[PDB]
This record gives sequence, structure tokens and C-alpha cells, in this order.
Amino acid sequence: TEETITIDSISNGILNNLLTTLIQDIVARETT
Amino acid sequence: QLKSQIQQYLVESGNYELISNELKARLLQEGWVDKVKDLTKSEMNINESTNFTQILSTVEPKALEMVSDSTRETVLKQIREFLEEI
Repeated sequence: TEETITIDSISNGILNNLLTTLIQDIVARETT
Repeated sequence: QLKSQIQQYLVESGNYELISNELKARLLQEGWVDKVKDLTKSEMNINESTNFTQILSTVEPKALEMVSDSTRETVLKQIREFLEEI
């Protein structure tokens, strides 16, 4: 079980960070 | 001990930043950013509060769902190049 898919899930995770950063930036600008 | 080890990480830092740049381009090109702005104001109208944390929870979960299919795969491919490097 190479479980190489769990390396793939790390790739997806990283993406989700980059997305959360941008979502936070966009929401914060409209707030205040 | 590992002078060259130090060299590798600067290439990665340049790539991760590289990945973050290209992702913003796809979403912005798609007007995805323009739709998220509209979504934030819609949630500010729906909810009395204009707080960042309270507004973030309503807007963020859906926004993650909204990213286009093509953007996911392409960025994931690019993230794979970066990940495979190390």
C-alpha cells in the first residue's frame, strides 16, 4: 500500500491554505 | 554539515510563492474574486453584524466550494511539481 494518495492529499491541503488566505484577505478588506 | 541543504529551500520558497501567484491569477481571471466580494456584502446585509470573524464563517465555507474545476486541477498539478521536487 504505497499510500501515495496521502501524498496527494497533502497537495490538496496546501491548496486549501492558499484558498483560505485569499478568502480571508477578500473578506477582511470588505470588513471595517 | 549541509551547506547545500540551505540552497534547496530558497528554490522551494520561490516556488511556493510562485504557486500562490498563479492561483490568484486563475481565480481573478474568472471573476471569482468579484463574486466573493459580492458574497461578503450579501452576508453583511443578511446578518446584523459586520464582524470579520462572524462574516468569515458564513462566507468562507461556500467560497471553498466555489473554486472552478479547472483551477483546482491545474494548481494541483503545479503543487505536484513543487511537492515532487522535495
